[PDB]
Amino acid sequence: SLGPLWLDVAGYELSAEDREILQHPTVGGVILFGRNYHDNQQLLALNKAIRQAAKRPILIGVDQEGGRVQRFREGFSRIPPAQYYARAENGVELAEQGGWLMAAELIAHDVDLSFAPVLDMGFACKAIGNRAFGEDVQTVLKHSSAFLRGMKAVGMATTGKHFPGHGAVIADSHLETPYDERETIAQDMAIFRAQIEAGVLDAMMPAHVVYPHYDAQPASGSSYWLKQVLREELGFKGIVFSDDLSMEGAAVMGGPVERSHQALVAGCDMILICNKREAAVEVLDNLPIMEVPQAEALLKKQQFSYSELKRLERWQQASANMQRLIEQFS
Repeated sequence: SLGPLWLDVAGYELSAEDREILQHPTVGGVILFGRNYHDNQQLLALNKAIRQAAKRPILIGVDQEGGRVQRFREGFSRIPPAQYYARAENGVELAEQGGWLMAAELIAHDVDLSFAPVLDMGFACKAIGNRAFGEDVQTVLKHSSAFLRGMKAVGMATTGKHFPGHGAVIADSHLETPYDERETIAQDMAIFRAQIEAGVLDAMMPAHVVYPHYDAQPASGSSYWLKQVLREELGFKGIVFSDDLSMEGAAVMGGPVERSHQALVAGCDMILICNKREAAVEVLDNLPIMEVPQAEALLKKQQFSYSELKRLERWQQASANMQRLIEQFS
């Protein structure tokens, strides 16, 4: 946890190469993907090996939102798209069950966190779509707050995304980066403001999106968005993640070291390099050695097995209810 860099590994088992890189002090976390997941026991063994190799505490994360974004499916409870909760008569009750269930099952497999929830507003952006909890401020706040309560209940740190709002993003040929040209994104940012003020977000992941009325840089590499707005105007005190620095579609920001430097200078606490071991190594070989002690707040607060979890009536009911919810609106 102590170093700023999150990286990833090639497959189902840790390689000798992986074990060495995990000991580099600049490393703070491992992000897992579908390619790292075969089955429950293999996942437990992988995470055990990551923790053994690291020696010191290290973060293990995954994108596990439900619906279209659920990396670990086989042998896990299926979690619905975030959109479904508000379509039910007891959406707030069910959203809390979804957040609790998703989180509990990750903790049972030795994962610290999921990069969730989505706080984006509306379904019109193809990349977001039914990953959003609703189409208006109240609906998003109501159901995302519930989902957050569920995650917190089992001791999982929360991550709001994609700040300052990905709900209305366009990614055609007008600009070289996905963009939102609205003169005001007040409604979208109001959601983030409300959740920051309620004190329920441990971390934030910014959008790799340009908001040209506001600033030239994608929010994820923007000193305006990540310092002036997120810290000074909104008062956020948690961890700021970068976007995946292995990609920058405009291709104007230089190599991985330059991109990493800009994310840190812009206001990111931790940086992510996915799918590109050679880029991660270049960053490791060149970045100053730094520590992110405040990131220890992201380590999970509970430990239990999947067997133990299943003895809870809470699990029995949540898992059954999530299946019924999926069947209801699919």
